[PDB]
Amino acid sequence: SKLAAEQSLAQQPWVEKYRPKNLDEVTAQDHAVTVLKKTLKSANLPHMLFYGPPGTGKTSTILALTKELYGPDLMKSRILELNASDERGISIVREKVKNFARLTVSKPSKHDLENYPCPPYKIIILDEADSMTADAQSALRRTMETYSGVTRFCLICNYVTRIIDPLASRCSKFRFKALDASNAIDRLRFISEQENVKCDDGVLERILDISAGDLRRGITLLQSASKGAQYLGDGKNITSTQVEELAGVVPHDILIEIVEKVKSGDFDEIKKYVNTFMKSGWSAASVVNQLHEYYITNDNFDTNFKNQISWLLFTTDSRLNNGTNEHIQLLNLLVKISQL
Amino acid sequence: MLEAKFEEASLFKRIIDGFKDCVQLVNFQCKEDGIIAQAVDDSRVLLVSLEIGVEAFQEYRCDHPVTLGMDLTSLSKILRCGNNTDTLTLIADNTPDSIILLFEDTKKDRIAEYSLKLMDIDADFLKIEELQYDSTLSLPSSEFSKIVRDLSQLSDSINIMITKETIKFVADGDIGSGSVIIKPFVDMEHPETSIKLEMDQPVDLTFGAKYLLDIIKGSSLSDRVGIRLSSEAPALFQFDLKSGFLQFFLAPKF
Amino acid sequence: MLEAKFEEASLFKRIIDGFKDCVQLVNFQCKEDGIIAQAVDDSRVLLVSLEIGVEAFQEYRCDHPVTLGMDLTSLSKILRCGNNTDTLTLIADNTPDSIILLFEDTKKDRIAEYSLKLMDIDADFLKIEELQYDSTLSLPSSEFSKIVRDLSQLSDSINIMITKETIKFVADGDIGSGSVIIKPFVDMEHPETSIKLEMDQPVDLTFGAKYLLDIIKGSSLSDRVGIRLSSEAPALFQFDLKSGFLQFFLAPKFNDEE
Amino acid sequence: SKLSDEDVLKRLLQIIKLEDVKYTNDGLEAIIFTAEGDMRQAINNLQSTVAGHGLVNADNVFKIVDSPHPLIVKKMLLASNLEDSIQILRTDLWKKGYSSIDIVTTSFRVTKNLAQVKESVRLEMIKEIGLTHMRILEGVGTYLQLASMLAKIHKLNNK
Amino acid sequence: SKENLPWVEKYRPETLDEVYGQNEVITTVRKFVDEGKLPHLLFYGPPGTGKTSTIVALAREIYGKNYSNMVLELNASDDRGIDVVRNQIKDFASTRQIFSKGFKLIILDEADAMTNAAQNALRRVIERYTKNTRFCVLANYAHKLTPALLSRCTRFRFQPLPQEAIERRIANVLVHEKLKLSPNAEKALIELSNGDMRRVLNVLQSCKATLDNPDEDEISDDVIYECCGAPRPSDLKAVLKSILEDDWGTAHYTLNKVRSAKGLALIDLIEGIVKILEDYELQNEETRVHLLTKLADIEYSISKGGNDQIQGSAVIGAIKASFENET
Amino acid sequence: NTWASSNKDSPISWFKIVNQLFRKDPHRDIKEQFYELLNQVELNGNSDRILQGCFNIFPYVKYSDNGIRKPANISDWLFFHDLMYQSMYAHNGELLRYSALVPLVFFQTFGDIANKDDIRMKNSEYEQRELKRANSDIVSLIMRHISVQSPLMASFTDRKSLIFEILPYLDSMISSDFNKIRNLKLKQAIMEELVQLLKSFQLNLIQNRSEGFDVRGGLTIDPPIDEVVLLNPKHINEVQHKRANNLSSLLAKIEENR
Amino acid sequence: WVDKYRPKSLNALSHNEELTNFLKSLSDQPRDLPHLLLYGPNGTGKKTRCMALLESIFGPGVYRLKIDVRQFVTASNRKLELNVVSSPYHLEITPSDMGNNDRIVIQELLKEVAHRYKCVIINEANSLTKDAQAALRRTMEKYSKNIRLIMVCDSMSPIIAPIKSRCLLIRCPAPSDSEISTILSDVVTNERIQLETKDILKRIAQASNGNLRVSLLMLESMALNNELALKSSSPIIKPDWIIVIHKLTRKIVKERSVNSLIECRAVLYDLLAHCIPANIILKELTFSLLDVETLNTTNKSSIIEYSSVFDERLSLGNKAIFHLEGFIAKVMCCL
Ligand SMILES: Nc1ncnc2c1ncn2[C@@H]1O[C@H](COP(=O)(O)OP(=O)(O)OP(O)(O)=S)[C@@H](O)[C@H]1O
Ligand SMILES: Nc1ncnc2c1ncn2[C@@H]1O[C@H](COP(=O)(O)OP(=O)(O)OP(O)(O)=S)[C@@H](O)[C@H]1O
Ligand SMILES: Nc1ncnc2c1ncn2[C@@H]1O[C@H](COP(=O)(O)OP(=O)(O)O)[C@@H](O)[C@H]1O
Ligand SMILES: [Mg+2]
Ligand SMILES: [Mg+2]
Repeated sequence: SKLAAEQSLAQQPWVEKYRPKNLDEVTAQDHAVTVLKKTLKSANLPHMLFYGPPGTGKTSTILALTKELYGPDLMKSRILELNASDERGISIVREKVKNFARLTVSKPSKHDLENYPCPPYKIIILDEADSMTADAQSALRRTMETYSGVTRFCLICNYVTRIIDPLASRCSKFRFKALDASNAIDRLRFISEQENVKCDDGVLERILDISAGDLRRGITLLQSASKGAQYLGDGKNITSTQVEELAGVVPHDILIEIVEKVKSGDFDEIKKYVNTFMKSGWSAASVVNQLHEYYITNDNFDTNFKNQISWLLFTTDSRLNNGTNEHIQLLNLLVKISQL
Repeated sequence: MLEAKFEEASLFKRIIDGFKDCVQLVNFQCKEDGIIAQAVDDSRVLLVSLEIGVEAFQEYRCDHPVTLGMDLTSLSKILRCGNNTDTLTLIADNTPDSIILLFEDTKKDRIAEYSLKLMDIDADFLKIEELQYDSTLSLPSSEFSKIVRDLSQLSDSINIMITKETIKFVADGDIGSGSVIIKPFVDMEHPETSIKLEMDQPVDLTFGAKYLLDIIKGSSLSDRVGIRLSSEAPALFQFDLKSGFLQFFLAPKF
Repeated sequence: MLEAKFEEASLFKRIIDGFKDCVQLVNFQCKEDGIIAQAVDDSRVLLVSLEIGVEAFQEYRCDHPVTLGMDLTSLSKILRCGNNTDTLTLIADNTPDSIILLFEDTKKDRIAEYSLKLMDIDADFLKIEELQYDSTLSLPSSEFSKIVRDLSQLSDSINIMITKETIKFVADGDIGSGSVIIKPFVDMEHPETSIKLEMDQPVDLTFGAKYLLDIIKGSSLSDRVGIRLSSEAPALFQFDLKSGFLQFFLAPKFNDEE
Repeated sequence: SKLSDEDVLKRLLQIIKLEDVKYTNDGLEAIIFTAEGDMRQAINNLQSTVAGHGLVNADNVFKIVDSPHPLIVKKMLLASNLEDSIQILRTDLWKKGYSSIDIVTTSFRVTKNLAQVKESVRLEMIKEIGLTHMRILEGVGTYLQLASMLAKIHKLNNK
Repeated sequence: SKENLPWVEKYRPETLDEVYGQNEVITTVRKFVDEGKLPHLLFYGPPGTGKTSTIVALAREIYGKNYSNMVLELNASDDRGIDVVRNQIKDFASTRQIFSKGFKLIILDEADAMTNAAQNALRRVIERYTKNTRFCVLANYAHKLTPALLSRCTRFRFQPLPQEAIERRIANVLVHEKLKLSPNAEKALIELSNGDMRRVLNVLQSCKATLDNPDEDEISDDVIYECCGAPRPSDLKAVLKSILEDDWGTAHYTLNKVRSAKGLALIDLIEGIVKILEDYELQNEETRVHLLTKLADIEYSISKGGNDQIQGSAVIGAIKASFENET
Repeated sequence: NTWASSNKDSPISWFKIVNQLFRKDPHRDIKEQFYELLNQVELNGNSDRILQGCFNIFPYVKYSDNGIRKPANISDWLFFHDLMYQSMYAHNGELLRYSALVPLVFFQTFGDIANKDDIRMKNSEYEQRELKRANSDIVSLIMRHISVQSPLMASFTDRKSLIFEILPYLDSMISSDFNKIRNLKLKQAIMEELVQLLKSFQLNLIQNRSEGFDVRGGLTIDPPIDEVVLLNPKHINEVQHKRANNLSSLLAKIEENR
Repeated sequence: WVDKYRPKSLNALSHNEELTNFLKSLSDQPRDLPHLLLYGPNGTGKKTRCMALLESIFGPGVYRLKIDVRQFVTASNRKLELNVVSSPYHLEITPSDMGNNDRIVIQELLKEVAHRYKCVIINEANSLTKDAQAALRRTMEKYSKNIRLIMVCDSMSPIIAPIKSRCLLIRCPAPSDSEISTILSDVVTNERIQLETKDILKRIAQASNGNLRVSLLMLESMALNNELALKSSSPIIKPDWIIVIHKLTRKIVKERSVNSLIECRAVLYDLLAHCIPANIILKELTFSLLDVETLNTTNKSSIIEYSSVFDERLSLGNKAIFHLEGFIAKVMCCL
């Protein structure tokens, strides 16, 4: 029963092993969980719309809230979870969602009311609402407007612009903030201590620095570093270099070579060095980000050069965000910034 | 609480067959003198109203009325387990989230039990029945079904006209026109085949054939059907039960 | 060669009705002691296995086993000519490209003969039946069909649970939950209505309702159905024939596995 | 074909004579202006103004029916300076509750049916409007997108 | 009980006197209903302006407490096709009421999602059955309605809620709830609303939940800004000043510390800087053209994701290069 | 000569609109011509077919040429049309109003008084789409064959790598002139490796005996790799003559091995 | 041949020793293993390394696999036919074998399938549509104790950020020319090839650009032309499409007109009709146009800018020739 769950969690990757089960495990998204804890004692949970960067804990927060609300018994009877792996057209929204909303709430047991608040409403959550078409979204308007007495709607998305304006107005907007080093160092250190991850001083803070506001990627990188340090068995501590090696970060010397080729060099030398660099597998997004950090941070370039480098890096990132060829985009970016 | 045991699951199944298709949501209410149920279609032209007295049951206990709403389709989906001869017991607490249907065979053997999820419906039972109708008539329900099934093919509207000693059903559409004329008569060789008519005022009303077709289903509950018509209100088609009745109120056309 | 004559074409038609829909390809093999046939569905959760002994036929001759594969749909398409009372003879040479179905009325009168094209299937008959199952039970097949037809409406999964002297079928889905509880009993007024149960170990398995629905078809071949369950293997539902049997082996759902 | 000003004016005068309504010349002019050759819409607006205020005056007609939407959009697009067009878009359209989709779509219609400017500049303005229409359909519909569309149209008109 | 509904649903207006903001249309509709001549209505407006509440209160005032039976209310949640029209709407219009005597009301809420064939079939239903029933069409976009259907109804444009009406509703809510609100906090709340009562009610409930107290204290600007995650005008103007005057590295550091100290979003800062720079009296419009174009491009890129640092540097560089032409 | 009733009730064949989009009348205002053409494109509702017509015609049209930039400006519109057409399946068709503008850019850019003759047109795209489908189906069948035989090869083979790298080399190996090899042992070893490669890819040598009385039934490879690899019509004829002698030698070796 | 000499375990790898050690570290504890995404240049050997890692997570029977078929029904009666590579320990799906119906196959098959878990290898994850990736986003997290994904791709550019975060990222850098030469040496000593001078092998690497799959195939193709005896000046065997692209660039730099644009469109049609992707065509065309010594830096910069623009266009469009012809016309206008 519970022991099987404990063992399955212990044999699970750290992303799912340390998933927040209660509203207190949320480390940084405090403004939303404060309201969620206050409404736990009341019974006026409004329709909610979670939006923010990926890996901020929206799904974990709503799961912990539904748990703390309904208990592990009513967790499976008063919840309608619809993900992006299911059909969510107009037909589905009109039939299934509306039939579940029109239905009455299931009767709680005697053990439920003694430990959990058991609100008189159920919860219908729609994860990854970006893939929902606007007509199927507008179909949900009156469905969530008239049956609010018996069901509550929780939308979850990454881009709040993909959801129509009426739905965004009907739901309370909860913006999840990026999890940088400051507001996630406590959670990362807790995960490291619970797994006996022996690292150096500036490793964890560096990991989140590579994560760029993503605790899931940081936990995955920490798990990979711990596995790589346990395989060696040397008993030493994990270093920031070993972490940034497996994180896809280009070494500093290779980036300085690119800066030298951009500063001094013609089209042919730059093209040859780019062709050689693309042989070693590096993500073009990470290279663009590192070049942006170096160029904007270095206090040795003119402001007129800085405006142009910022606009060129922005254009290159916008083009790379569409599935383009990394080699062509990187070569074009380096050539355009070399003419400056 | 709700505790109603039907001798034969078949009676309840035929009753629900009557609400079937023409309505989606039904609001039941059990009380000290029995069970009532009302359902109105989306366009609000048809009301299906049921009344089952305490005596229609093999066992009925009620110390506290309970009102419960449910999806008709869900109910019928479950209403084919009665074996017809099975015993059926409807059960619910005073503040239900579900309705329990319990089918059992005479012997302890097989027990099929269902727990149907309820819907919350604002309690608002209508009381649109009239004291007097312009005209009243009863005739075998199988005859009424045939009359409706005939005319239906010709039009989406079937007119019922009543004059002294004459009842006339008429349909007129694309392929042509049709009419069925019946006259009152007492058959002593068996009065369940007689056709009675009491006319206080001639009437002439038109109904949507699609609705009359829904209504004829009541034939399975009673040998005769009573039809009460008025120019002031919805028409009443009634199918009597032993201690009870199933009524269909249908609003005339314009 | 294949030479099997059924007294009534009806028996063969009902047997094929059992493979019908749930499987597409069937591999038959006739031999000295009778005919066997196996068919596995695409997802590999259901195996339909047939055995017809020599005595089930009015005439059977085999001096050389023949294995032949065919499309089930093609076979049933042709399997409605038996008049049920017609005589049916299955015929094939030792290296067939076709299977001949010959229906004849008592008198010389009408002779319907078919030549069905065969499919080449790698011969690989499975032998997954167990020595002992956790629990064994038999009950009227019409009763089993009703039990399956009830619960099916509620869910895509029907659970079978067995404890001492208790068999319980359960379904739980969107509209609610349902259960059918039956108890072992000997009816002397006619023992074909009795419900037997031999439990060596309590069992609790879940099956995909769509598959149990395919299986209930066997009611048309036998008054009773035998159900053998184990936590170590596919469940066995068996419908006995006079000299033979039709068996359905169904893999329990792992959590999501038909 | 469309009904000229004279015919709708004559029909409205006949209706007023048959109904004994208090009216004025500027009120009827505003009614016909907001009708745009639509006799049914003209009679409907007249009846609504009568039942809402009693006197058919241009002030009442304008307060109960907004000005022809396409005309404000045309005046916004035909603006000579960027600040004037921005102020028009802010006050007349955005501060009155007009959705961005209606603004951009009305904008497309006005341009397609424009005749003051040449063909090539009209096609470029339609291209910019349609790029804004694209952005808006993806859910990025805000005031900044319409402002950028107007800026690009003015840059095209900036030789 | 009504204490379980959210504040957006709990405070839904039930009478026409509780619908604030709309005065010219509310009075006209009241006069239409009192005098008897109620034409086919077309309530066009943005979300959260009070069109559905207005028509519901109107039907309540017309038919009484039995509104839910004498009115046919269809919306996008219900199947609205051409056959649905042909059967349901025509049978409702052709027949009469089963509860009383009087004209009927068909409320086609959110009718901007109806099919073109459905509107083509309904435009002759509205014109044929017009002596015993009426039609009310609610819309957010007037481009999804055919011109034939658009010409048969009297159009009422629901303007966004002004300051006076939204403050009146806020005062009503503060009377109904044991809650106090600061004046500057109220002004900041009105600023982040754009005339949407739904947002105001939602964030008011959320900041009441944020109070963490038995509500013996007040709600200040800090509570609102920390609960809605919106940037403050102080940090907004500080970032704008550091971008316009200070050095590139210093501007980058200022933007980073501002967006990381309160967890602010780059899109909110972009919109705030756009709103602030709209009042700037500038030179030749080329700077405004470049600024608007680059800011809209960066916003459209943010609407699809990417690197937040790269986009922030892009915003800084775009504003700087746009203002470099003003000299 | 019947056309009066057509002018009375029928629109403008999309082909006639395409030829009108490349024509400028010197005697009419360019704006009036533009609005007349816009109304004709809108009334037709088939903006896509008109644009595909414009795309096939523009290279053959006479247009005062400076550096063939006009074509560069039109590639950006055409790309705008393709994005708009993709968005029509994702979003409610509000964007359809802008589809009529893209054909009118051809009138602005390429409309000339020189274009007095009607250029007839065809549908290369439907033929290219059907050919691309047929080639994709052949490639999908080869990829399935590799998955069944080569257990590991299938993990390293993408569809693109198979078309551009593997199949051209495989065909060059089969088409190689074995008549130049004097060493019989080396010829036999290469033929044994080629038989192993034909087996790994499941390439069957079929004797096409569809030859009317002419005494050389050509050997063909099934699936026909030749239709996917051989883009050049000159190389097709050279390769076909060389392959015919190689395939007969390979068939004889496959039969020897069988 | 490439297939006759291929490593089957982690100890059989012969390049990127740090990557082999990282894979051994990741396979030391196989049950607490997150989802993996192998990215890098095409032809590096990531599909062999994933199978070698599976050979360490499970028994040697992972390579004994079979090809089956599964049918699917879309919203209409169009039947989707998809073949599946299955093994008693893992299964491989390639959603790049169909059109916009990747989401259906992904969701249904993965839900049906969902040591103790069964591995899933998604081949060519770049062809996965955004809707299919969104559908897989939650399937990756809901079933993490029964299904682990190993997605093989050549560039994480089209992969969405949620999927990137939901799995570990493993880069596979192309092997150095020295390692390629050492591998070709073992191959030619095992296949009994005659090398007059060893340096030719190095040149093969210099003609493959890190690609081992292309290197071995070209070595074997030129070994059949030299009759199993490579000389000091053996010609380099180039694929046909590369020669067509080179001739196209020669035509481009030689003539810049509309009459030549027609034959350029014809060549593009003939290339696209023979199962050649348009993105690779554009990449090779641009890279070989930059190699033209007749042009200057001003021409090459404009060429690379136009190629990036039209690559974005092609990634946002479906009619590939509509963008290829536009890029060719823009290059003609530039020169
Ligand atoms: N605030 C947080 N506190 C603790 N762990 C967190 C937090 N946010 C994310 N995580 C970890 O990251 C895992 C993923 O959480 P999710 O809620 O799925 O992230 P996400 O916001 O849903 O990203 P998506 O699904 O791509 S939008 C959790 O199981 C935790 O292990
Ligand atoms: N004028 C108003 N006065 C008071 N409360 C209002 C007003 N407008 C909106 N509200 C509040 O906002 C809630 C929603 O109003 P609705 O009428 O549903 O919005 P809407 O105008 O119909 O826009 P939609 O439904 O998105 S098209 C109401 O229940 C009220 O609580
Ligand atoms: N460790 C290795 N040592 C030697 N050759 C290898 C090794 N790994 C892969 N190869 C070979 O190098 C080439 C790499 O191409 P391919 O296998 O298609 O790459 P991928 O595995 O990424 O699909 C193939 O010939 C492959 O067999
Ligand atoms: Mg999530
Ligand atoms: Mg509304």
